[PDB]
Amino acid sequence: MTEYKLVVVGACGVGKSALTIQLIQNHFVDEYDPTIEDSYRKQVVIDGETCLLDILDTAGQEEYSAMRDQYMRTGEGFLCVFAINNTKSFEDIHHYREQIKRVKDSEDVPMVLVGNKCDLPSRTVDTKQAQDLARSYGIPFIETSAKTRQGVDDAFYTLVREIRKHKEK
Ligand SMILES: Nc1nc2c(ncn2[C@@H]2O[C@H](COP(=O)(O)OP(=O)(O)O)[C@@H](O)[C@H]2O)c(=O)[nH]1
Ligand SMILES: [Mg+2]
Repeated sequence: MTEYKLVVVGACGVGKSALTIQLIQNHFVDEYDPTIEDSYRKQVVIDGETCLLDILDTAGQEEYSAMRDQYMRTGEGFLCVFAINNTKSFEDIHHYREQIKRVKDSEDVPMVLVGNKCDLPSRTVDTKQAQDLARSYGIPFIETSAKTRQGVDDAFYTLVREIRKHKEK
């Protein structure tokens, strides 16, 4: 069956692990070690296609930088996550965008921008500012809550759809 290799990136604490675990296991994890990096696989149906999602939940620095370059080169699409109550996490998106493009040496890399923690009252990044950034990149923007599951399937399935559009060219 078709496999899609997805990589979830973003600053520490934005909800990469909580988003991934909601997708895979359908529960919200309140506490998951910020230093754990692991991969998960799940069979899903997207637009009638039975496929396997192979998802790497990243944790930042690696023992050796070659390990970062390896997952960036093999990954087919990237979920770039910030938290709507953490402006620094939003600013860091610029760094992830640039680094992934540089490792892959490509200007066309399937990516989706995710603003997580949308259930929280505290917000420092309004939707408009994130829409403006996504428009500048030419990629979709989705607001999510790993707690309530709002937008979770959409974020991952939209990324698969972006990979499909890239592959058909
Ligand atoms: N309220 C709320 N809390 C969240 C959400 N996503 C993650 N969290 C919490 O934010 C903290 C960091 O989440 P985590 O998944 O460990 O972030 P990571 O470092 O990016 O993997 C944890 O305490 C989670 O419970 C969300 O959508 N809403
Ligand atoms: Mg984590």
